[PDB]
Amino acid sequence: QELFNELKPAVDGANFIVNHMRDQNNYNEEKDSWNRVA
Amino acid sequence: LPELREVVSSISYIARQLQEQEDH
Amino acid sequence: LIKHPEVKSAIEGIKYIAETMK
Amino acid sequence: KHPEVKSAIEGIKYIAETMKSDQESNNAAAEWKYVAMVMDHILLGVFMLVCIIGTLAVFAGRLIELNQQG
Amino acid sequence: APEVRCCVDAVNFVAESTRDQEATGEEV
Repeated sequence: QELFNELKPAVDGANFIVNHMRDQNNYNEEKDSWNRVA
Repeated sequence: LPELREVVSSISYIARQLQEQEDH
Repeated sequence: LIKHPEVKSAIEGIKYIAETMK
Repeated sequence: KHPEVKSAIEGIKYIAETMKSDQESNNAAAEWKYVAMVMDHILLGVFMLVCIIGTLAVFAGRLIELNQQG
Repeated sequence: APEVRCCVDAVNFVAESTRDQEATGEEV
């Protein structure tokens, strides 16, 4: 319980980092698709 | 648990930096 | 503790970051 | 404390320190960019004023003199 | 327990990748 009370900001930060990376990858994929259309 | 505390500090710093980059 | 869905999502996320960078 | 777990912890710490150092370097560069930006505004104003005043200094004398003959 | 070994390996991979980028950037 309290162990998770200390680790919860770390888990939330890791999830935020993962979501940011995934969003950036999808963004870059769409840009690459536009490049190939060009 | 000093190692865990430093790890949490590092992870939080990385997340805050990415959030600031998102706002920018 | 691992069974918590946020922990599993985080773990899969670290793996995803590693695979994407590879 | 497996050796690999300690290596992982040092890895997270190293990543955080690397992002921190990159942040300081980027801020230090941004200061120089700000200085160049301020110089660019001053020079814009000065060069437009010099354009106007130089054109007038070249032409206005003769133009005024000829208008005084009309 | 895939977590222990495999997520430690993933974090280590990120760390060594970052080190390689830093070393390569010091040469540039």
